[PDB]
Amino acid sequence: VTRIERIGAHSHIRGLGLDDALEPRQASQGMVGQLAARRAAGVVLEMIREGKIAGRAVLIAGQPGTGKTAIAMGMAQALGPDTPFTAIAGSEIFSLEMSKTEALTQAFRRSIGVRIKEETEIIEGEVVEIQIDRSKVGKLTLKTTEMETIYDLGTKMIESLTKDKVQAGDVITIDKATGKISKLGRSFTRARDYDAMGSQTKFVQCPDGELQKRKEVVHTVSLHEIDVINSRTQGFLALFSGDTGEIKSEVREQINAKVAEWREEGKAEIIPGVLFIDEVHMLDIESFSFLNRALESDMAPVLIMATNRGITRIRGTSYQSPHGIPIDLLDRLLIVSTTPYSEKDTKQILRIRCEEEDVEMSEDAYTVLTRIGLETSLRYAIQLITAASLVCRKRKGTEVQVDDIKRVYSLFLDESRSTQYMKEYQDAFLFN
Amino acid sequence: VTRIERIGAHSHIRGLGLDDALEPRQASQGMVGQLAARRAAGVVLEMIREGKIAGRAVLIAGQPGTGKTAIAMGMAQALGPDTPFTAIAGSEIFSLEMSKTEALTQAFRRSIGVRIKEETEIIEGEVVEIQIDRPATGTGSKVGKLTLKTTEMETIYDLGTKMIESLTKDKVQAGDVITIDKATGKISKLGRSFTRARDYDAMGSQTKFVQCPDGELQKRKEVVHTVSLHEIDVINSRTQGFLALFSGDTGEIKSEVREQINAKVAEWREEGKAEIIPGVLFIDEVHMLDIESFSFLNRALESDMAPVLIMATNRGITRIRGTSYQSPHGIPIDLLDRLLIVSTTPYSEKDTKQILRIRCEEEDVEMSEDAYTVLTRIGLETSLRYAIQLITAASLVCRKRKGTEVQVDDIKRVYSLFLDESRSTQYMKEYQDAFLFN
Amino acid sequence: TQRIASHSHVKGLGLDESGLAKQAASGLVGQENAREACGVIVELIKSKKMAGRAVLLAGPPGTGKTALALAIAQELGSKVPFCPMVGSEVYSTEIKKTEVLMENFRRAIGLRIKETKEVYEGEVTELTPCETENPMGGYGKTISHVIIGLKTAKGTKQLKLDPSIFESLQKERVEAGDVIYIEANSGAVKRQGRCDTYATEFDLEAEEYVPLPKGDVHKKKEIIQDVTLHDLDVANARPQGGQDILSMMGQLMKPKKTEITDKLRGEINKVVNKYIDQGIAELVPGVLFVDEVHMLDIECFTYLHRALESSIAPIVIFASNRGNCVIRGTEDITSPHGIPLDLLDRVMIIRTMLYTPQEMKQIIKIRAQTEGINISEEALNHLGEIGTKTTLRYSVQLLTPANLLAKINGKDSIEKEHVEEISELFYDAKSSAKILADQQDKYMK
Amino acid sequence: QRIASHSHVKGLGLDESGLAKQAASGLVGQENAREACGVIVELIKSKKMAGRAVLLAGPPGTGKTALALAIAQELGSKVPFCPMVGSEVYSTEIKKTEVLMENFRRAIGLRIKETKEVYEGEVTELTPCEISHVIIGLKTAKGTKQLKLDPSIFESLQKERVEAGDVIYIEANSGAVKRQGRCDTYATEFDLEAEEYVPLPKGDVHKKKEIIQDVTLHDLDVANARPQGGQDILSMMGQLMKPKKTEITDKLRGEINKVVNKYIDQGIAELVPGVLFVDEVHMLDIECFTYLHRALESSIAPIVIFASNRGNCVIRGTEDITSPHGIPLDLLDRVMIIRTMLYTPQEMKQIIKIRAQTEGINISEEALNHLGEIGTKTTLRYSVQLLTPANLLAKINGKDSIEKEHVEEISELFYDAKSSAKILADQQDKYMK
Amino acid sequence: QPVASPIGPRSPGPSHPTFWTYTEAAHRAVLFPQQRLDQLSEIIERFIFVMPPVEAPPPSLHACHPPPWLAPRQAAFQEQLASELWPRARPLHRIV
Amino acid sequence: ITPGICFSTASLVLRATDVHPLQRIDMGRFDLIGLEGRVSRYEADTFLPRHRLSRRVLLEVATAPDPPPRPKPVKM
Ligand SMILES: Nc1ncnc2c1ncn2[C@@H]1O[C@H](COP(=O)(O)OP(=O)(O)O)[C@@H](O)[C@H]1O
Ligand SMILES: Nc1ncnc2c1ncn2[C@@H]1O[C@H](COP(=O)(O)OP(=O)(O)O)[C@@H](O)[C@H]1O
Ligand SMILES: Nc1ncnc2c1ncn2[C@@H]1O[C@H](COP(=O)(O)OP(=O)(O)O)[C@@H](O)[C@H]1O
Ligand SMILES: Nc1ncnc2c1ncn2[C@@H]1O[C@H](COP(=O)(O)OP(=O)(O)O)[C@@H](O)[C@H]1O
Ligand SMILES: [Mg+2]
Ligand SMILES: [Mg+2]
Repeated sequence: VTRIERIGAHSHIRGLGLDDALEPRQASQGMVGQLAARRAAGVVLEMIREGKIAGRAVLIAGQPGTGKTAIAMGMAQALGPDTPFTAIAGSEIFSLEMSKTEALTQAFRRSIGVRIKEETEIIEGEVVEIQIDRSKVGKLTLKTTEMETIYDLGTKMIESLTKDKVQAGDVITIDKATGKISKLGRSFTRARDYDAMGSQTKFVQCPDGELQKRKEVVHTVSLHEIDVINSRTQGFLALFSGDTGEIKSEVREQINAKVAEWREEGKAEIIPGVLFIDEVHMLDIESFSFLNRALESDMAPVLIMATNRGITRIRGTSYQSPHGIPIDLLDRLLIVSTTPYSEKDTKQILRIRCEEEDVEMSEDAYTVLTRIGLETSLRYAIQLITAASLVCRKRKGTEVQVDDIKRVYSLFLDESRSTQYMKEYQDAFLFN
Repeated sequence: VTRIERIGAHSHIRGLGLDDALEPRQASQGMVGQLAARRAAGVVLEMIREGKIAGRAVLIAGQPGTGKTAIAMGMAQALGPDTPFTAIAGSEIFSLEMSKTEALTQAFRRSIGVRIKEETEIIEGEVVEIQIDRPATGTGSKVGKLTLKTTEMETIYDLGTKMIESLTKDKVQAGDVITIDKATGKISKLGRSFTRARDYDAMGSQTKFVQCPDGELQKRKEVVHTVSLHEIDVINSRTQGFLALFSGDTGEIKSEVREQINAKVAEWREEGKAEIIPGVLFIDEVHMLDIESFSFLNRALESDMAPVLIMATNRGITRIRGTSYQSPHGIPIDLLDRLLIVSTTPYSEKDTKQILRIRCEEEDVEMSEDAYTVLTRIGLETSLRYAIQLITAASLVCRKRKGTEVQVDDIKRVYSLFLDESRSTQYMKEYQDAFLFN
Repeated sequence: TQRIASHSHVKGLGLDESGLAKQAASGLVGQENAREACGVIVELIKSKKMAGRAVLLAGPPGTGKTALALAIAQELGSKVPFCPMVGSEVYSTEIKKTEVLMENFRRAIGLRIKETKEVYEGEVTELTPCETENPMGGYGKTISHVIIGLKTAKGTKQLKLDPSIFESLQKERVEAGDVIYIEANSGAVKRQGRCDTYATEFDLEAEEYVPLPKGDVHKKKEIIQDVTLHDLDVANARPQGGQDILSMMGQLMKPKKTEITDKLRGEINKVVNKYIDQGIAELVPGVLFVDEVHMLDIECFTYLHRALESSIAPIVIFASNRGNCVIRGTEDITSPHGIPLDLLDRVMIIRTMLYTPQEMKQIIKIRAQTEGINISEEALNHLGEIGTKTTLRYSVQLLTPANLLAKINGKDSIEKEHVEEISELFYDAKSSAKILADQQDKYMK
Repeated sequence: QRIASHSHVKGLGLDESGLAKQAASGLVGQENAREACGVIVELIKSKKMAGRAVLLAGPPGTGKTALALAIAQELGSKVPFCPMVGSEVYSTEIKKTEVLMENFRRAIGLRIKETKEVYEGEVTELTPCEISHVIIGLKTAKGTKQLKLDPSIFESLQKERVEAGDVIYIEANSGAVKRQGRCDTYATEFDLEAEEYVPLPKGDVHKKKEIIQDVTLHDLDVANARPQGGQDILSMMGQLMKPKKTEITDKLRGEINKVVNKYIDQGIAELVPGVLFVDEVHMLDIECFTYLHRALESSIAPIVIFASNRGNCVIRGTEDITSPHGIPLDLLDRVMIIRTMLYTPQEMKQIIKIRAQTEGINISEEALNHLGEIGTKTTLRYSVQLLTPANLLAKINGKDSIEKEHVEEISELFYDAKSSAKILADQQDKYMK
Repeated sequence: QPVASPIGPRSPGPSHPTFWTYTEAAHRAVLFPQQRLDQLSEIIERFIFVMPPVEAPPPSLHACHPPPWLAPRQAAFQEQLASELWPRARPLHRIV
Repeated sequence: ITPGICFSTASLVLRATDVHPLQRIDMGRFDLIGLEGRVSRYEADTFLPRHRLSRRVLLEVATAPDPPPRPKPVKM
């Protein structure tokens, strides 16, 4: 069937295609060429995996179509799902709700994962009888498939039981430390054959084993999530809505100290990750200035960046800088350069894309498509792959031939041909 | 111990240092020189104290470091805490919560104080015996009796239910010196005339006692309540205004509320209920205001509730912010016609030396005459503020080497360690390529 | 803390007892004049008698300005507040720039409060009134004390208290065998549950049964709490804990920074002065570090004039690596450090110079020691040669990739070949700029 | 009473034929302008035309605001006069057109008859009736009455802590319960009760009073857009959670127009069209002017008086479009321009004398001539503003009148705009920027 | 709940470290809204006088045949909100 | 004091958004934000995967006779 994840521009990339020595293979895990860049990405990935050094910045620079986003996706895939990888675009930090520095702080704190581990003693059973004598004192009877006992209740326990409307046949768990009661379900009996059921009620089997149990919960949350939780009374709702606002710096410092305390106590572990900003040239000078000193924190993740700009103008200024990034930040980062692909590399990438899309092509078709990709662009050839597949299927064919590629080349224009046709009719178009 | 207020830039200025005829002394109350400007400031201060003319504007203009802010602080200290003095910067009116005109209006109305004077009956005495009888069970009428004592009186009071409840809430015991306001029934404890019984435990260390009040028990005292126009506007704008008095977040106050408040205050002034205490608003660096703010000032100075406005700017013929027009002092000529301009002349050598002497006296720094000469030469060459900073720097350097008097060597050392604008600019020119932009 | 950051090796200023700067000490190398000036500034901060004084650290990028500020912070210690801040932080969607600056100013002024908290813990063993043989009024019984017996792990004491405590005891529903605590400074009884020795395994209460208190019945300790003026200001502007409708609204509504008024700040200042006079609290004025001051606009600088002229302001440290740049918010106005000359007249300028190759080698060795990396002499010399060109940051940033490459190769030290391979793999700013210039047609914009 | 810049302006100084006396009602010149303003005052009193705009144009110091305030004084305190500055449309809460519309409705007033029903007396019985109503007994010096009141009134009485023996005031229209005090008859029972006593009301328990309420259309719009009259929980919630201004819709204004027309038809309301005054109109931008086009073309709009001192100046919001008064020609086609002229030295001396009289200052003839000469150069405003400092100097020296020496000393102490400009030009290298 | 405040959370007793971390002096330097109201009682009594010129109940929506469930739902919501919130609004009675 | 505004509209307008239950799907199967504060990780991960009902158990319980009455407590 068709799941929500479908064939995209980088669905064929499963990793960086490196060996144990970080030497890149010619074609492995969906990556072709870019040997030096892939080796550098592997070095950065080992640095990330070690996790010892904080606030390391890497810039993936190169011409458009040279595999910068491909290399970033390869790094993200090679890194386990355990380690956080926040991928944002440069435009996403311009928010009407929070400042640019607040957006960058939230992105940074989303990239550090905190794995929590809480062990709690609980009582778990099905409710048999609740007797309350006169809201002062009472008794509660709980049972399992192998056990049954009666409990003496106090004032607060009685109040909690009455507030939750706990009755007979309900399957409940009680936290010994805090006394909070959550209802798992209710037992099914011949008399509970309801014709309509409420939106929250569900029938579950009576628990087995022993009435007293230990509950171990292990989950991974980010620092930003803990900040949002502790920002306000019901801050966890902002973890869904996103109406976080600007979190106070004092709260963040308190949460950092508490997380360090948990790490010392053995109740939490830190997993520093990666923040990938694609097309960083859209960041303004204020964002770069904030990044300069944000990377200097002890709770700063690895910042991987990617731009395809030459010596251009920094946004928010009138100055020209080698990547659109002020040279002060560029001195804080290592630059990984991607080289343009050759004919062989382009053909191998086209083969991988065709295999990913399940398209059969003849060798002459591959030669023509590689020539087109070199002449126009690699992405144009990738699109022509699917266009030619559609045309071939329309004429009840099974293998894409040169005729299909020529047909889709005539039907769909690249940038150069479209620009030429526009120049032929320049006066027709508006606001030249 | 160090208080929250420490030695600042203008900590030595205790007033303008003028005589009865508003003739400036050469060096008095911290002020040195600026004789003409200080005389003008004294005339303006007399105008403020008279409090009869609304919406007068004065502009203190001069070169940097000529004592404009010093003159403003001297005026503020000479006014005293009774007369309001709202000092803000020009940049502060640009706010995301309110409009520029609303911010300027609030700044003006923070500089006008409304004072209400009323006489109330007050009971002040030493509690001898307090007895409160309450029903054992159920709702009932508590009956009580209180005995209060002064040096010349002792009366036994029959207490009502609400006074019983107030005394119970305040936990009034024997020996407590309490104040009772008859109208509102408020009770304020101000001390204990003697200690509690020693045999009791978990009582804590007893503090010092207070002597029993003298005179009659029920006296008549004058109660003064003073709020500004801004406070009235804020607490009348909405129910949550009293919290907005501390949190800000007033938004934009409706003009209807302000008109009602102006009418009510005029009625009170006619009916002798309240007196208006007009004050001063000091906007430092007024050149940061834009054309709209200046245009609002033009007509806002024409109200009868406007205070005296004092501005400071060190700009020449400069473009007005928000426009492309060059104007003197960065201020439009329409506003420049509504204000008197007070110029500050630069300081001579002796004035600089006297300023340095006053600063050293303020900072408890002892300096030699040769060191004073060298420091005055540095101040003339570089700037006055640089010399003032080098004062403290040399004090610290001298204290480091276990000395008692600041010598020429310490001043040279701090001159080497810390740079002025000129030498920093020279060294930056020497390494121009190393610095980032231009 | 366990992770190694860029300034993890700076443990303070390497100053002799006479203030002269040692060539290499406390993690700092070179910058002797700047270190001496920073030591003078540290003494100024410790003197606690100056307010609003400003120091500008001016120099080329990568010359130790942030390192010097952090060394100042280390020298002061954790007692002295140190509020770092970048210039970009003043641009907020909730409050105006002047409000952000004022809030950071109040964050830098700290207050240390010392108080003695005396409490009486124990399990109530006895509750006996002390009647008087002569009842006042003739009828009934009158009581002059209430004897409460308190039992702890290592003792038992009896406290003759005021009779008025009977009402608090009844309100708290205190009975025999319950654990209570009485505060001397207030004379109030609070019931912190019942003793656990009277609880059975069949009970289900959670917060009702508490362990018998350890230690002595009479516990007194000195509590030192460090707060800042901004903490009090914010806690008073948006109070938390009330039961009125306004507190409920505050809990419901999204939190938002507000423009705290001068009235609240004056009230806080008065309360702090009263506390200081009483002897409860001691003022601890700290430092506000504003890095990248050039990112402030003209409005922020103008407000900074009044901010620094105040008598409550902390000691502010600026830092700028700009030359004759254009001030933000102005049209074609150039100033020597990106700062208007009016604010430069109010600061003391400390110049940071570039590092000689020997100092660069020393810094590389120190950084390698901090990161737990063993580097050979030849590799160190090659990396210093790489640092002579490019920059120092590039050289200190090649250390960990080279260590990883050596570990993969199976070596416990960095050799020259590893550094050469890392240099081949990663480009610096100058090499990348040269590549971009050589292919300016193929890139975008 | 404090003396402001226009405290001497009491009227337009016109005769019965509409011609302008030279010096009358605190006005010295501008005879043509004063006659035009008299015509405008008669137009406002006619209450026939709607949305007629007038522009007062001239250099600064030529009494445009003085003429506007003289028009206001001629109209009287009954006719609304809303003064607004052009810079006030740039609010952070509502759009500029909303501000303009609100001031337009603020300029139209309404005199409406209202009847207030009052229950006032000492409480003798407070019996709940289980939502629980209340049966209350009130006594005065004229009689006694028992009333059954809504549960909201009972809640208000409980909030006021009203108990048997308290003197209370109840307004039946608004349901507003105010407890005034414990009855004076019980002031002798105790010696310390912590109560404020009040005598027994001497009228009837139930009273009906007819009063005239002065409101504007904007007040009705605000009351119906941010309601607070229900005294329910929702009104409090809306007030606390949404305190900012809102963009009132045209539908609400149409409903308010219908309601006010119904009130006027019933004969219990009278409409007072009133005047809106915008002082620094050049501070409006092109969007505001475009909106003002349609607003003035409306048949509901009031009479609007505009002022401007700009010459051929670029309209705000445009790049380089320059118009004669800072006002686009389309709006200038919809206004009647009143031109103010510069004052002769004689008129300046007359104005200085009038201002001196207003401020209670005695000035000699020689001093008056010297100050008029000072005003011939510089400006009239500067010459007028030197009166109080010179008076203070004379008072310090023990003189009850201003002599020429005091004026000279003050002029030496305080510079004018032209002198400061000369100083800045001579020392351009020493001042900042 | 009171994260990063001079006011400490409600410590159960001296056995908890939070009991010996916070001071009563810091607590007395923070004023709750009720304390602020008690501090400004005279100011509220003397200076709160501004009344709106017009007072109206909120606009009402009328339809000939409305959904018979809307009005009871709105009534129940208003009743519950009033029963939960009116006791908390009593301190503002004099201001109102 | 003014009477409120009586805004009259068509009765059909108030039912514009209303959709009959037989014409709309259950959106509670995608309700993630409603589960917060009510459902725990224990319930989702450990309990429900182990103690989910089956059709066989449900049918067996429904078809089986009523359980015997619970014995009265005995002090033993
Ligand atoms: N080395 C590579 N291996 C496989 N696919 C690649 C490689 N380089 C580029 N591509 C493909 O080329 C397309 C464009 O490259 P991408 O990295 O996404 O953008 P750019 O490099 O222009 O920023 C992508 O769909 C990607 O799958
Ligand atoms: N005439 C003076 N008398 C005493 N102190 C002065 C005088 N002029 C300047 N100062 C001091 O010199 C310092 C800088 O002067 P300042 O008033 O800030 O200059 P500006 O007028 O440019 O604001 C201030 O601390 C001020 O106290
Ligand atoms: N004199 C020095 N001694 C030791 N370490 C230094 C010195 N100068 C710089 N560093 C280190 O080298 C890096 C360069 O950054 P830094 O010079 O602080 O940037 P900036 O010049 O913008 O302050 C920092 O991580 C700093 O810790
Ligand atoms: N004809 C006049 N008669 C008396 N006083 C005048 C006259 N014209 C102007 N004034 C006074 O001179 C001052 C300047 O008037 P104003 O109306 O503010 O000028 P403009 O509106 O042209 O800027 C005002 O205080 C006003 O009272
Ligand atoms: Mg890309
Ligand atoms: Mg100044």
